[PDB]
Amino acid sequence: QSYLGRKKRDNEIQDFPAEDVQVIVEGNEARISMTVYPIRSFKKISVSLVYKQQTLQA
Amino acid sequence: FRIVDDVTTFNDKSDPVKAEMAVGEANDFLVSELKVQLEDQFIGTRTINTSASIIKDFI
Repeated sequence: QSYLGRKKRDNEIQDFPAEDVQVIVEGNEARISMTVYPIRSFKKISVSLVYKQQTLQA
Repeated sequence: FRIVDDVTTFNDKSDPVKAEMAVGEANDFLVSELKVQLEDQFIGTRTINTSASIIKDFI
């Protein structure tokens, strides 16, 4: 969690859920499972511009 | 000598605008002048948010 927190601090990753980080230890082996939302660079921006009427008074 | 009345040929006295020259004269100039002034002022201008307030102040 501390290691992933530093990555989020430096914006190397988007975010991670701390709850899903599960660690299982059995003998020599130590199974680790984690979830990470990777950082991505924008390459497409879609804009949906909608025109509408407005009524004025006074 | 004096003029008894300025009544028009239209005998329907219920409508003083048509029957009376003076009343109809004021209506014509009031309507005509308002028609010309509004066109020169507001037509062709942007429909800004304060357009309604400006038109009300002009009236």
